[PDB]
Amino acid sequence: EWSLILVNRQNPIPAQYDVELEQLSNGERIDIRISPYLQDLFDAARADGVYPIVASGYRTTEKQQEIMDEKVAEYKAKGYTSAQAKAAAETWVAVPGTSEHQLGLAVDINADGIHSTGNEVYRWLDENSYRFGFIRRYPPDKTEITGVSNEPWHYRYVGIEAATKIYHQGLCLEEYLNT
Ligand SMILES: [Zn+2]
Repeated sequence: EWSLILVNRQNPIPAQYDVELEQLSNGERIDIRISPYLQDLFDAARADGVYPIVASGYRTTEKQQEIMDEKVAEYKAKGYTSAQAKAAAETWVAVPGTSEHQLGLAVDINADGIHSTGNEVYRWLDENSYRFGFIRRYPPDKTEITGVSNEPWHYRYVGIEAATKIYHQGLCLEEYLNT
């Protein structure tokens, strides 16, 4: 049940949540408990000609604050007021303390580019990640529940058992944890 912890705008991360982190090959940090499942996920893809990379894993509070601030600045640079920019940014970037990147269980996956395209890696993960305990966290048809826009790059570890049941039923994490 530890891998089924929900962190949303409706469910802030507890400040008691300390994560045992290990450093990936690219310097990014993840929870040590998802490490072999993540390694298996990438070995699987590379066997099918898909070459994925971890663009973002664990993030400190200030790190999320930096990402939010730059996103806000983008909207302000395009005629949005402070309030409008922040409101528009919160739909893409999570408020510092509501991001599951602070859990260390979430990874932003991109293509390496030189072997696979962005489309190829995202579609392979869409139909294979569940077998290794990872789910496409923010579906385009579940944006009203997750409160987050379409992010085909964001994947969250929930465990093989949960991910399989989530994928087969076509639900998101919020719906799955709903009785
Ligand atoms: Zn993400």
